[PDB]
Amino acid sequence: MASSCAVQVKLELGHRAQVRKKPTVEGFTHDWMVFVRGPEHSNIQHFVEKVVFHLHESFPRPKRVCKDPPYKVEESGYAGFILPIEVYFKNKEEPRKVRFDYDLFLHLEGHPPVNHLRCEKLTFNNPTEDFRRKLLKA
Amino acid sequence: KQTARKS
Repeated sequence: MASSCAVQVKLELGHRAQVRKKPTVEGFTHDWMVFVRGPEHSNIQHFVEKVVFHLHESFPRPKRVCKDPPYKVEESGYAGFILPIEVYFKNKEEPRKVRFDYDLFLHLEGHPPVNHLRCEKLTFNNPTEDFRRKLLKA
Repeated sequence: KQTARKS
């Protein structure tokens, strides 16, 4: 068994944030949406088991789990923060997941809405045959 | 340019 294989997959992390025309009752000034997807509408569900968005502790039920696409959370709030995101893999071994500290930042009223894109590359060296075929469908 | 932040 001489052959070996390295598989790369591209992920897109990003978010939009816009000032609400009318703030909410709680004083939330912004609507925002954060996401994890594949580039060019590719289908990362082939190898992604779930995506967990860990919202700031001020949010109710802050651990937001997306078992199915789209991997995204839509919320309202008043301030930006660091949002840890875990991508779990359809994997039986290491790595079972990868983590990113996503900067969910907001722009003040009077500036254009936020439309932010963060590309990440993932490398799997010699994945299992099953995982390899899942990765390569994406 | 950013809003305030929480931590």
